[PDB]
Amino acid sequence: SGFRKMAFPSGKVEGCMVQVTCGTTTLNGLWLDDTVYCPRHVICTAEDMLNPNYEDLLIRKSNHSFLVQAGNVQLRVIGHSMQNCLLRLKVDTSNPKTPKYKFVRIQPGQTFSVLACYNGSPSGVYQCAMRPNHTIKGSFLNGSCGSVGFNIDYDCVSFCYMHHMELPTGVHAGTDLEGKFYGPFVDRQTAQAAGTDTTITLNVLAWLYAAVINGDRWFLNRFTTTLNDFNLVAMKYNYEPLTQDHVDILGPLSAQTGIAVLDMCAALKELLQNGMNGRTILGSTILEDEFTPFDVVRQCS
Amino acid sequence: SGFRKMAFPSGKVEGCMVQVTCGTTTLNGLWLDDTVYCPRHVICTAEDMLNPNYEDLLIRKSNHSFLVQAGNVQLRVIGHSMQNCLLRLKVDTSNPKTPKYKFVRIQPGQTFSVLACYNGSPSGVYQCAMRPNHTIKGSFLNGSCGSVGFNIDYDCVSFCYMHHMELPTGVHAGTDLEGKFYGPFVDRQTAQAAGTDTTITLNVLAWLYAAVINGDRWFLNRFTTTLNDFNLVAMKYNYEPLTQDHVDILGPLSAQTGIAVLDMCAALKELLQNGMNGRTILGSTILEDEFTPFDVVRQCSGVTFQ
Repeated sequence: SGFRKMAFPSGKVEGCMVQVTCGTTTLNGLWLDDTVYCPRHVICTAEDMLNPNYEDLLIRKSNHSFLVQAGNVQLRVIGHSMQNCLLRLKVDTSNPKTPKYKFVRIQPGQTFSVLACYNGSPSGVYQCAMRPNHTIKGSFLNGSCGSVGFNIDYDCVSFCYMHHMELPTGVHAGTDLEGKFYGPFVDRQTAQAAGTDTTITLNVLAWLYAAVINGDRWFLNRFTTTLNDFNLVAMKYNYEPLTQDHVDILGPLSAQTGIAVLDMCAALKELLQNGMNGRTILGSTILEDEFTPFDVVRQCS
Repeated sequence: SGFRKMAFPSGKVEGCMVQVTCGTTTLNGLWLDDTVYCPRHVICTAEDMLNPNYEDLLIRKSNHSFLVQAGNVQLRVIGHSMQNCLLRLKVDTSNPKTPKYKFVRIQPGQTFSVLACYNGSPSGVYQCAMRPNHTIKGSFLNGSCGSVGFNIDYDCVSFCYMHHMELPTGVHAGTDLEGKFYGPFVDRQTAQAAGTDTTITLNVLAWLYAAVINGDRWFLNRFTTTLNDFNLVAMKYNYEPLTQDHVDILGPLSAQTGIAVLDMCAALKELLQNGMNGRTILGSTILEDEFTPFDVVRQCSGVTFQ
């Protein structure tokens, strides 16, 4: 019983974190086998970032200008190359703490854990979701760049995010582990801005099933609705439209609570139009959307 | 930027989690050097927890009856004893992943990270607080017993909680690592229930200071209050009485922001009596109470771990 914003255990990732320094700029790198991955803008100064040319900058660097450090110990860089917005550094020794891993690109609406680091040292872990506009609402002070986001399935770490930038509104932007940005952002100081965000409807519905599972059910009602009718209301409140695929995905939770998906949709429709009237659900006075259906099933069953 | 509730990196604790089994009863244990700690009620298999004389069952149990598992490896139990509500198992191997650690008993209101575990394997990590009524609002399923709560200071792991049980309201009760329960609770089948709880005033104030530190300061006003007048109001909203000791604890955040504690109390008084008017504080619609003053300093000034 109970329900918490829960992160994956971060141990397997902790053992891969390192420090990468170029002149006066230091950030975090990810050390897997004999390769260290970090954001390429490690080779920039605060002034280089106005309009950097990374090809220009990188050619003026040698293996020797990169200072990589695992805790106290320096690692010898014997190769370097760029892969999109990532720098790859080869080191002359392999990380024995390297876990079973893959690099995955996630979709908006999906969640993952972040291991915030500074100077190659793990500081904290938290769970978040990839907003529909491709930003993350993160907790990232300066020097956190290079920190990674991940999921764990069985004994395998799926890396899905590396932190690169903070945007004018205070939200965060980054890449997958191939250096490709989520969203239309770039690694330079531009007036770039995130699109208007939306509420992840599928996740809200999952969260309401979690509430019902934990005994919170005042918001339920006798009505049912059609998908079309629900979408017309949801979209008026800046909620993502719901699809049949998304209804199908809520199936197990529906079965577990014996509340039909379209009945739960009718409940949400009423909450949207009426408000909560000070009341709370699972302790919150607003509808939460950073839990996926699988997250709910995992925690509640 | 951005502000979020964060757990400590759990790696150093993951390396200490094992599986402890007696008969059909399996739960989690904490493996430090050559000792494994787990809830004593693991010997109840699948025995009614009505009125068991743990002493007796324990005197009857053999070393070979405990199945301890660390990964694919079965640890050989070579000794066993009881320490209050905990079982201590001596094994033939000192845990190679033992970090620097200490056992501490925490105060109500204090926060910690919990590594939820099942069958000895870590499944998830979250941050929570010891409620004033001596329970935690955790997230636990069956088989989570033995999961631990902890803080990390530099390179030292301070273990402060081991999970024992769930109460009728869905909240949770457990012990420190000496095996002494938080609250009046016991590890047997009884009519025990959580008492009425309160909002951790010290933490809300710390959180308001965090907001200001982060440039979120709309709720500040130009008035002040006495401690007594603050308590008269706040206690009507089910807040814990604030003491002079709490006021002093907030001192460093008061100094950093230049806002006297009683001045911040007046803003909170105004927030309680008037609501927020749909506005947010640190992106939150409710007054957060699971961040301590030290949590705020740590996250805003610094801070990493070895």
